Amino acid sequence: FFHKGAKKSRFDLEKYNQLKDAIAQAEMDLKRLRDPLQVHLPLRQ
Amino acid sequence: ELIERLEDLKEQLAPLEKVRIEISRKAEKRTTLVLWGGLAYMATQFGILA
Amino acid sequence: ELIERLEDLKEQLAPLEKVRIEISRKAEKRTTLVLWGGLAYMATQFGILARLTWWEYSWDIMEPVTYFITYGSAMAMYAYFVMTRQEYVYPEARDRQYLLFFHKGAKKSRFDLEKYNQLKDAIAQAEMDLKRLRDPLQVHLP
Amino acid sequence: VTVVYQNGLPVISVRLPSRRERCQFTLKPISDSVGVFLRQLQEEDRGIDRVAIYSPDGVRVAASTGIDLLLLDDFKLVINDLTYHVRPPKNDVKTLVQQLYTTLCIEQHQLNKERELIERLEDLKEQLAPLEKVRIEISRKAEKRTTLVLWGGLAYMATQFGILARLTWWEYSWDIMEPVTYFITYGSAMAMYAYFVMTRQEYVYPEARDRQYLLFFHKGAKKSRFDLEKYNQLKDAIAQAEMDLKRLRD
Amino acid sequence: FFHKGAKKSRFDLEKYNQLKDAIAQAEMDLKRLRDPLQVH
Amino acid sequence: KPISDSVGVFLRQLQEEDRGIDRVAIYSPDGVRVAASTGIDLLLLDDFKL
Amino acid sequence: IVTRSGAILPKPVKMSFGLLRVFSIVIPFLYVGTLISKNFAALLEEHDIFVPE
Amino acid sequence: VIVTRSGAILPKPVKMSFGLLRVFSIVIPFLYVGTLISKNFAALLEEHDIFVP
Amino acid sequence: VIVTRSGAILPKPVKMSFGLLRVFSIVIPFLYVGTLISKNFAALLEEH
Amino acid sequence: VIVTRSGAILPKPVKMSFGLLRVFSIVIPFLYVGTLISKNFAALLEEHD
Repeated sequence: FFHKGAKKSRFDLEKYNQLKDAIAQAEMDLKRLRDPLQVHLPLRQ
Repeated sequence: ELIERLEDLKEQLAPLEKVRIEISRKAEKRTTLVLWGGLAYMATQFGILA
Repeated sequence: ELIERLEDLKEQLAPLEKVRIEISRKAEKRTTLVLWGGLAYMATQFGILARLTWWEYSWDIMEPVTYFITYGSAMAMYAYFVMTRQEYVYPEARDRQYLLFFHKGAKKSRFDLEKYNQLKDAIAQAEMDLKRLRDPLQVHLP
Repeated sequence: VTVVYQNGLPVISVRLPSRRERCQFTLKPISDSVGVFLRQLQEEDRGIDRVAIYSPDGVRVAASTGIDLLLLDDFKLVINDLTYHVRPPKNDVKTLVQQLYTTLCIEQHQLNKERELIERLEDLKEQLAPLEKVRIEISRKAEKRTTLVLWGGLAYMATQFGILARLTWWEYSWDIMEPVTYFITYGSAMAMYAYFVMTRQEYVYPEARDRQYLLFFHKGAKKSRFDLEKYNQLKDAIAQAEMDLKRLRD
Repeated sequence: FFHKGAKKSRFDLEKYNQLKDAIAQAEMDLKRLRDPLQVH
Repeated sequence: KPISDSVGVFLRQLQEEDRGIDRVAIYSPDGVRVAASTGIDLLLLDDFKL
Repeated sequence: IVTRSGAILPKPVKMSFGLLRVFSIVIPFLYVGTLISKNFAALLEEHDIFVPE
Repeated sequence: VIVTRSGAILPKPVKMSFGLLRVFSIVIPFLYVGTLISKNFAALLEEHDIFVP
Repeated sequence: VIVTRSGAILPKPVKMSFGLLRVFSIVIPFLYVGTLISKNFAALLEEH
Repeated sequence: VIVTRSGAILPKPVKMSFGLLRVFSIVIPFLYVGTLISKNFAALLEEHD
């Protein structure tokens, strides 16, 4: 039903989920950066 | 640079999230309808047998 | 060095992947044949009982027959748990049946499953290392 | 006034006097500065007689500073007459030289710890093998018992099918035995619920099999007086040593 | 039933399960600091 | 900010904060001129003739 | 129920008067079912397709 | 389920290409196979006096 | 699953030897002993 | 499942003490409750129509 409604409204969704993956990438990078700037211990993968 | 890019992507989210919420509610209402229609089929199949 | 090594390993991967695609579409057509045959048995049982209820017998003849058919299939699923150590679940049984057909077809066609599998492991293990080496946070490259 | 970044965006809701609207202004913290904020405030309406931002000390703040620097404290919002005390909600050499000190002395420390760790691994393999010999035999006996339990469950199914099969077709009627052959199914349902409420564990066949296997295994380790705590302690220790030796592969 | 008893006795469940996350985070960080591989 | 800003960014902000200014510089305690790309924290080590 | 950190899950969410709307959708469709069952029974009682004896 | 861990929305789950036709076109003729193999079986039991009525 | 995270195809699934013969050797005689005690119970139940 | 990733063996899982006779001592008298309520519902059904 969602892809039906999105194709009915011609919703561009590649830009949407690419944007959401970029935002999640940035938040994971901030969660890794929590370590060296507060605890001052080395990082992970 | 990362907290700059995060808010850049947040502002780039800001117009499109509203259209996504509209499509999401518009399809979620249909899913609620088909769930209650499944229960409707079940109640009718009880009654026509009873 | 790491990107040349990983492209060398992809180059070694290149023929074996195509062989695996051929043997995989073979085993996939076989397991799809098995699925449609299970649906076929599921249909022809209902046709048999559709005759034997009204057309030439009664209900009190075939009611214990249907009962013991259901109880026998309920026992047979436990027998399936006895045979292989897993319950009769449809995607799980489909995975076992497909992968059994895969190993049967790879034994017949005789291509290196192990040199496929070890090397496909080394692809991702070196790619994770290249991914960590290209980290924009752990500065190595300028 | 109210600066609410529950959205993530700190959005001030404020008014000028002689205005209809308690107007809400959305701002970025780091890139939206005071200057482009006042650009927004001068395109929104015509209250540009005077508008500024002052210090809590009353000093005019820079018109180009970021709002991230501003909203870290309160301030005097400057309209022609009134003053909004807007309240928003909310060594270094040593760390570097310690990282520098440990950077000189990683490699010899790792090369020493490799030999130490292989020594601990070898000594615990030596300590683990004679308990492993008893563990294999106890596990074999418990596996034999659980396998016979599986085959006895299938025996119960086949015997129940036989006793239900004979009477209906050779001795008695299906009309007088169909209730009993339903209540065996309903009793099987009650037994499944009884296994759930008895064990705090869902009745599925692999979990039930592993349940009986662990009970038979600890019965056998009790009867052979096995030291299970030593055994799984040494398994955990060797697994930890193997994890550390995996860490030393870089 | 636990949230019913929580609304009954009113014992700051939000502070409690925030503090559980905090104590687990600090405990993992201390075990991270007590590495047997790196001088600290 | 000392960790992000150079002298030239501070001087362009001081430039745009007014309009009637044309010549700005930051000198040393000596007579010499601190450049535009110099970090602020290196400038805040000592005093300076603004 | 308990996560890795020892914390406790949020409230199990309910719905907007679920018992009442479940009952208010199961009972009238039960009546529609018994109505169309009677209607079908009469409809093929009219023709010779029925089987009460 | 609906979204990813990231909040991104999953791609469209595939339906079988003309699957609803291909399922009933195997269902109904094999119902006739169950018809034929039963109307032969009842006659085979009627011939050799093993039948119940 | 069929592949692992790396594309690693899982190895040949474990079967037990002669398992269809082993279950067929066990389903039959227990059905027959259920037949036997069916006779023993049927001849004796309403005899009392 | 029986063996953790370390290779350890899981402990003896919790068994409810006397819970089997709890089930046996709750099923039987509530089965007698069903026995009582069958008669005391069928009688007032048939006798007061």
